[PDB]
Amino acid sequence: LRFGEMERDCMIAHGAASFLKERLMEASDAFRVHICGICGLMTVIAKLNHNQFECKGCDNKIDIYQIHIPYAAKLLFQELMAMNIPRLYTDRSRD
Amino acid sequence: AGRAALYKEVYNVIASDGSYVNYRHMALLVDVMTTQGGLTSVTRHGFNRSNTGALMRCSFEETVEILFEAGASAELDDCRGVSENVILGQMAPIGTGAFDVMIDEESLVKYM
Amino acid sequence: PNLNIVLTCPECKVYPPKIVERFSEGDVVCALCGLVLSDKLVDTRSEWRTFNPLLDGNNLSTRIGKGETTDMRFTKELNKAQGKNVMDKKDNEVQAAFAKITMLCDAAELPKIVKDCAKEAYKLCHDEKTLKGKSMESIMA
Amino acid sequence: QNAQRDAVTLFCCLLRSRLATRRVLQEYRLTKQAFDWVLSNIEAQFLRSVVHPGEMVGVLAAQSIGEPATQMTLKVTSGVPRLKEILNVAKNMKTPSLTVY
Amino acid sequence: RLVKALEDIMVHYDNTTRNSLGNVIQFIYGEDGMDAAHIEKQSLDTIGGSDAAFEK
Amino acid sequence: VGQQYSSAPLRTVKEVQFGLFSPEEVRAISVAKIRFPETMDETQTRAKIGGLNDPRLGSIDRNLKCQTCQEGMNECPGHFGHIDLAKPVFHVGFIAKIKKVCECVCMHCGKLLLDEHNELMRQALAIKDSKKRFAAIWTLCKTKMVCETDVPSEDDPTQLVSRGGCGNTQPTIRKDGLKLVGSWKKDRATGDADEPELRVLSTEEILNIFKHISVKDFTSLGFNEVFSRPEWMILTCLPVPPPPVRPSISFNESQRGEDDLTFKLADILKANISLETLEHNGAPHHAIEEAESLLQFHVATYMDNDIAGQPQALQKSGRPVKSIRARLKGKEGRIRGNLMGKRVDFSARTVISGDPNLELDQVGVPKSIAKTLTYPEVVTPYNIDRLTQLVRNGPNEHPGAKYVIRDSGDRIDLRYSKRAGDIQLQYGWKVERHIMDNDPVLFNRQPSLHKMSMMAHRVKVIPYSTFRLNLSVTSPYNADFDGDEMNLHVPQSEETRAELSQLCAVPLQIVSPQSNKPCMGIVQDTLCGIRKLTLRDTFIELDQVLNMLYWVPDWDGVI
Amino acid sequence: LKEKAIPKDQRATTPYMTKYERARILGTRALQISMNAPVFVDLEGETDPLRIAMKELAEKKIPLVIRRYLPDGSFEDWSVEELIVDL
Amino acid sequence: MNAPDRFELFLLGEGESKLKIDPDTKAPNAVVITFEKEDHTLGNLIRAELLNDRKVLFAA
Amino acid sequence: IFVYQNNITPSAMKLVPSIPPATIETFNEAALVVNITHHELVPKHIRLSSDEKRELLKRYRLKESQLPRIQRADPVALYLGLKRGEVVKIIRKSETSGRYASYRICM
Amino acid sequence: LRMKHGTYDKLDDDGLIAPGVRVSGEDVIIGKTTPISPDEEELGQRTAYHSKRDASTPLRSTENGIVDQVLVTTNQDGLKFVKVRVRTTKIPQIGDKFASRHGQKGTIGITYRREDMPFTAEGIVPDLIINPHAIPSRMTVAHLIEC
Amino acid sequence: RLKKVEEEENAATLQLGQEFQLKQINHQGEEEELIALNLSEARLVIKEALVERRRAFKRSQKKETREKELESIDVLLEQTTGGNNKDLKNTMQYLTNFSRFRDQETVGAVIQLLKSTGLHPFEVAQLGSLACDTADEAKTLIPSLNNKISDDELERILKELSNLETLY
Amino acid sequence: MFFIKDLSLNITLHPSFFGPRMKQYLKTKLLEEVEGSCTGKFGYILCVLDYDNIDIQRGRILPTDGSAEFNVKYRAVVFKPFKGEVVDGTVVSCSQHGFEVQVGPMKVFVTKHLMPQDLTFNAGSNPPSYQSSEDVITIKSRIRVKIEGCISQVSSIHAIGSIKEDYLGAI
Ligand SMILES: [Mg+2]
Ligand SMILES: [Zn+2]
Ligand SMILES: [Zn+2]
Ligand SMILES: [Zn+2]
Ligand SMILES: [Zn+2]
Repeated sequence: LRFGEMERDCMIAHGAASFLKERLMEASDAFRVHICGICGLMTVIAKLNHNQFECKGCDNKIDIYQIHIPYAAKLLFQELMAMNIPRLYTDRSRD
Repeated sequence: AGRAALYKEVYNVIASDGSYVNYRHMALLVDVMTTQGGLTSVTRHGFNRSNTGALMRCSFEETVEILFEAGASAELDDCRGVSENVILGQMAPIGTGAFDVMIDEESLVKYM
Repeated sequence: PNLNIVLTCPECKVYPPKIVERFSEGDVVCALCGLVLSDKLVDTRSEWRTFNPLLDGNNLSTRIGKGETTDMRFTKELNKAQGKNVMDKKDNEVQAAFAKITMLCDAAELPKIVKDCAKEAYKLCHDEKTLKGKSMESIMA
Repeated sequence: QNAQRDAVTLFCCLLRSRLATRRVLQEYRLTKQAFDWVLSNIEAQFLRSVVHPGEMVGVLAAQSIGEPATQMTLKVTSGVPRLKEILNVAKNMKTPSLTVY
Repeated sequence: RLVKALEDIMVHYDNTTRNSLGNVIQFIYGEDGMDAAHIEKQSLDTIGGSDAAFEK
Repeated sequence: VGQQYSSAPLRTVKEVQFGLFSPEEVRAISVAKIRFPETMDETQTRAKIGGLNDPRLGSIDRNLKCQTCQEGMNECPGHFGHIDLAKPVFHVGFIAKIKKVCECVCMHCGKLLLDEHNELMRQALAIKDSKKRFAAIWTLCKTKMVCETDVPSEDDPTQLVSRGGCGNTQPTIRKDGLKLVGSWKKDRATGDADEPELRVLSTEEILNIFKHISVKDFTSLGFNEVFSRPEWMILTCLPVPPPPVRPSISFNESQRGEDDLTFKLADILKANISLETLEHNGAPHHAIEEAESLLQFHVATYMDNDIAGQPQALQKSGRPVKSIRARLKGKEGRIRGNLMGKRVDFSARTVISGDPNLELDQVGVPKSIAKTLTYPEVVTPYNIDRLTQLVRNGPNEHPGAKYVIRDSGDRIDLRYSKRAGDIQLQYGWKVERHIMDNDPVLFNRQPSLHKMSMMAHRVKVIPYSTFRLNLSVTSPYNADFDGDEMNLHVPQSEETRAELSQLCAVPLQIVSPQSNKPCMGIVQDTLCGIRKLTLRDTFIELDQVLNMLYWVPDWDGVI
Repeated sequence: LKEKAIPKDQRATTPYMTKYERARILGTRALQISMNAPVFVDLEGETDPLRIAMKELAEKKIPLVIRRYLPDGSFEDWSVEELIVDL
Repeated sequence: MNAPDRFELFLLGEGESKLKIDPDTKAPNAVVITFEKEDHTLGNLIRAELLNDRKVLFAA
Repeated sequence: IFVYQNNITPSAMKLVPSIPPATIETFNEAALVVNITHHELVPKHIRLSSDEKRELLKRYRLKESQLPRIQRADPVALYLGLKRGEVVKIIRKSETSGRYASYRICM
Repeated sequence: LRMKHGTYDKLDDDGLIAPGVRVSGEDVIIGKTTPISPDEEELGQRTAYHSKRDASTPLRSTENGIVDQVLVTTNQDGLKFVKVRVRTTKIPQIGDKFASRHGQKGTIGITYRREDMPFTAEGIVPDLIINPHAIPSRMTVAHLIEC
Repeated sequence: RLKKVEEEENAATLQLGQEFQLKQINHQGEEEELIALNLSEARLVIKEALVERRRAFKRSQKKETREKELESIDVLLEQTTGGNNKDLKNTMQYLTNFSRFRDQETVGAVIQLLKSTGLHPFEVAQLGSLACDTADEAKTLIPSLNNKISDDELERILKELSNLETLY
Repeated sequence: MFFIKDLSLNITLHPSFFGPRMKQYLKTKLLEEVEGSCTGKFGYILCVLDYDNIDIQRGRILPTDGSAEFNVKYRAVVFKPFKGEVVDGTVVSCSQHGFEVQVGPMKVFVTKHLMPQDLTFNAGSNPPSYQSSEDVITIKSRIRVKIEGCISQVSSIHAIGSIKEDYLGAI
């Protein structure tokens, strides 16, 4: 089925934020990745048979996180980089 | 006086027929349209060219141009916005999201 | 290396496993065991229902004409500037012979099958010293 | 303190107008008991009537203005185009009238 | 357009009507802090009448 | 599946930061060195040539490769490759900004025209949001097409103090096509010097002079040196996206029908090698200009095909090639159609009819729909027997299950499941089962406009496939039974079920927040009947009043 | 920096627990009772986790506390016992 | 697939009784009965004649 | 306070921003023939001392940019003569509470 | 290879179905096989499992009719070209939509038999009953006049 | 942020790493100097922590002879924790194998001396973890120490440390 | 070498463990997921300090799961494998192209090129002994090895070393 903008809006108006998130992950994409904790990019090679998380270019084997994301958003970042553009910093750095 | 006249005008238009909406909604619309020191039409550019999150601002059909501007100016997006939290898939700090749920070892001890 | 994956139920293992596809669920199940194997299958018929590279070869064909959201003078400029790489490839000769045999076959009101078979016949040899010219009439005919 | 006092002026004025003592004794004939009851009910209801913090007033307002703009109609401009102009200014006139007293 | 322009406005626990950046739109919400529902068209009983009728 | 558990710290995204790529950044993060314009079927079968399509990047299907990082398909996110261009080329997303900034700076010196000595631009530098400062600088430096070494005299009483680097003159740049021409009037002949140098400015010299700008100057112009540099703003080394961005559609009759973006990239690499061979061999300097123009044209086309209407640049067939802007534009291009709204799961769609035997929070659902839909439950001590019985039922009669989920990421399908009576259904598991009665569920009518029309309901399963709802709730949905259709949305967890029941349920939404009067009511038939019944001139006898009293459900038993 | 929080006194936020955290705490308690966590009041044959949570709230024993975010970043805290549940 | 046909319209209770004999808890000596595979063509008759009897107090 | 009959040549107004901290203000009689504040749509405006402004910021926990703005070239701003960084409390006759307070920043 | 579970038994030796038999939702009706070559069609990258890559056409997943009037004849250029036809009975149900000649569209709510349909003195039990409120606001006088 | 390479080797010419540098801040806001340790000091404090946590568990269910001590703390370790700490067995074997003092009081006297000298912490911790009595030979071992310290001062500290420590 | 610092950890707790006595339960979990562990930032994590008055005091319930997250601050002892100075390790296993020295917790290896070419290595030894004067590989085998560099990776620690120096290999 379709869950369009207006449906999203009136869900916002209810305020059932956890339902909205549930409908935007589990009913759909729900993809996992790993991001570089220094680049803020998604280039992390993750040999999951060996727990290895090298990030070439960054050249670290430590600062790695896994996040959860819509797959379409993953895609949108992929072609945004293909447009030569999006660091994804895992926490605050402004306060 | 500008926003008072504007509120008078919008009330006149929407109360020519099909009245009425409550006052507070209309007042909120007037205020968010006038809270910059000057009148700001809700266009593709008017409210859109504020110092506001690039993701919600590219949710409004000037998409690649405004993303190029954001990439060139290299600015940071705070992700306190609902659209940002949606397209990043986290639960927005909204309604039920507007707080946190914290365990309490003390009350847990006190209620054996 | 060969990078290859064969599905195998890790709890039955009795064969190359007798499994089935539940296409309406996008899942594959060990039919003897009943445990799901992998999920979120990808479509295999709606992609065809949505809508010749082999005859034209490895190089990719391009029918380029004029559009609608541009001026007629700019379409003429497009037609004049689109002819800058008609000599690097031998594909120019390939679609030249293709156009020629298109003219000949459809002048002989032949079926599309016959047209494609002649395309294949030219594409198969297409360049040899055994060809050796012959005014292109011998080889096309 | 000042904001809280100035935020309930209308409501307390109305309350005073209703519960003027001549009025309550002459019209309504309360008891002491029922008087305490009506005081407690007013207080409890009013405190149940405040805005719950943490909800999307802007979206609520936007929808509440948007939907009765759909069932609205179409000398002087009016209707849909006038609303579009005044919501989308666009400093164009089409009726630049001004009343003079 | 309108619902896109007024998305992120939130009443906060400080009873201010803020945007995403915390810019204040209303100071107290709606000039009263009163809800959207619990409102009736009840009447003020001091405006009307004569001066004499009022003091009567 | 268990999604192949990893010990990386799961955290959330809080900040996102934009910018550009330095060419060393893209060359560092790239994996492949794509050089062969042909992609697939090297001999001509499979395991494609080491050009496009995974030597060492995203695989196609059922092959582990992903540059030997082994996440099958559905966990490898793709891995970037890159190519190298012979010449630097522009960016259609930055053409006008390049024009503005090349107006702004003096070439051959690489410094700002105005330097902290006009008080007007002094305060223009002082004022900053982020870019109104830049626009003010740009509009103050339109003039003075000569660069200077010593302008300022009135900074002092009259002392003329030198700051500048070059006394050279600037052109007046005319933006045209996909390139930039200059015109140096320069007014320094023996006469008036009416000789504008109509010279097309090289991308190479723009790159060099952009490399010759100060950090200081970046901050004035609104560039962040660690994220945004004007010499990064010219394309030199170009990333490619892995096939998960641009999948071969695998045409599903016999062929592949391989897709648009890869066609365009094959074009790019073909024009690249043509240009470099033409350069490396005998270059007669009259093919160079159009060859590089074609290269820049095609990379511009690949970036965008929605440009000022001098080209159109279509492929086979007459449908023009869609570029990334066309892929991301409004109305279902990846943002309004895949992020802000999307397809979902766990939903249903039928037509509706009235029923005066359902109270408002109830909805009637066909047994077929409740057999298709489901909802997981976690096995507790409390529900162990009921779930055991409901598994034992099997997936064909209605109050039964469809899937069982063990503690690890397992799903044993109950359909095949010849040990169906043999599962003992241990604790901590998930049993995924049909819709029972009075489960909460969400309800929709397109087009939703206001706070209603997403209302929750309890579910009573009914036969005879169609939906079924009370007549009073009709007008908030704004839906007569002329053939309208609703939508269902089954929640999937305890939090979402709870918040759905405690907010979106109908009975706590009687008063409309939008207009402070209730939006419900009773309607046509019962309204007419209730006026008919409430008249002084009518009466009821004993048997009728007994049946009516028994029809009232909470009737206390006193007549 | 300066502890970003508040003493339990002079908490200037309403003492009336409102609907959004009503729903949230009911959902959370429902989920723990779903995953065989220890219940904190007796049962009477009811098996629904949500109703269990509803009664457990009704006589006020929830082992949770709540954190409200003021717009700056400083936060108050409250114990779900010390709220009042009227709506 | 599990939408009922007209077999269940009148065929008496399969693995089931014909009627339930459940006591009300709201008035003295009241009992509700649930017949099934029947309808008005029964029910109206029983109610009317039982009401015609004088010793009863309520029948609907 | 300087009042001109008609136009001012820029040479006679380029050096208006001279001699800080002394400030020079310009006015047309046409702009001064009618008192602006006596119009009934204009609410009451009052000025904030720097102390109570700082108190306001510490109470509502804002930081100095989240207030609604007001132009320097505004008529009421020019009537009051205030400059950058000042706060004007605004008292207007609301309709849901009668009397309602608000503040602006002259930025 | 990867052929469906359509239980191909309804077909015959010439790869077609016969007219007059019944078909359920998932029964295949047409059998197709890949003639490629070059794929190393029964000697490589597949077992035997001879050369299928089956391109069979199942019936639409819901309806269930009876196969009627199957014909085959060559196409324009000469191939083997097949058309089948299937026939279904469609009894009215709840959700079906009827209309008058006056724009009174609507659907069936529920159904009744005669013994609780209302009935007139001559025993003319009606076919269908629509609500009176569709009369005044729709202003549809001519419907009444027609009746 | 700039990818911040910062190549750095660890040596004793005040060539110390960033990740463990000297001046940190503790979580209550007080300044946190680097704690570098001696081998014999570590040998003492593992025993101190072990006896402290053992007596902590004695209260929990209520409410220096190396050959005995290694196996005793081993059986104390698999009393509660697991047997996977074979490398930790290797570590306290290393500590009892090469720690410069078996007894606590010599270590305490050395630290009481060093708290008055005010030497460089990581330098003197490396010296204490080393077990040698020859200053010039130590300077030949580590040219970082050879460049840093004068041999006369090195031996004048090394002998008044060497007479105290238990020779091996 | 071994280090002492205050350090922070990041721990989930399943909602089934919400019993009345969880503080010491978390202390136990801290014990068997701090003691006997390796990382890259802090290396081999040996043991904990400051068992009393530990810092947890508060925890948040995760949104999508009933897991409760806790933040733990604690003093501890770890190991920091340096590079470029001498350790007198012991060797347990050997290869054909060099011995593998177990200096305490890790296993540092010395390549057959990293041993000095004038060391008189005899391959006919059990284990293959790269001895010249006294550094015969035994069960004890106190060999003065200098770490080349302990290369840091994901949490599996590896190091390299050599004995091409006077009194390197020699005690
Ligand atoms: Mg923003
Ligand atoms: Zn990186
Ligand atoms: Zn199996
Ligand atoms: Zn991969
Ligand atoms: Zn210059």
